[PDB]
Amino acid sequence: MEELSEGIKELNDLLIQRKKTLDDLTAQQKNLQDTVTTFETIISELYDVL
Amino acid sequence: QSNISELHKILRKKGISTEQFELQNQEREKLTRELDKINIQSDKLTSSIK
Repeated sequence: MEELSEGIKELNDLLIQRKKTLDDLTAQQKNLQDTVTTFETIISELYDVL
Repeated sequence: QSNISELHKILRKKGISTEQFELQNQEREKLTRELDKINIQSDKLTSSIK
């Protein structure tokens, strides 16, 4: 019965850490998507102007 | 009857009890499923970020 609670606590701690990591990854992915779309639209505008 | 007596002797030799294993087993399963979903999301986000 005690290993059950210990495992529950370990799962909760790992979930919290992985959730922080997931938030960081979401921020990085959103920044990457914004950068990619910015570069793509700049390239398209540059080619049209060319 | 001999086997029953031997089992009674064994039960006299050993104790052990159970009060809340089944109650928290469902909680452990839910926590494990949540952690699995979080880990899958984290791995997918990491691959997408790369």
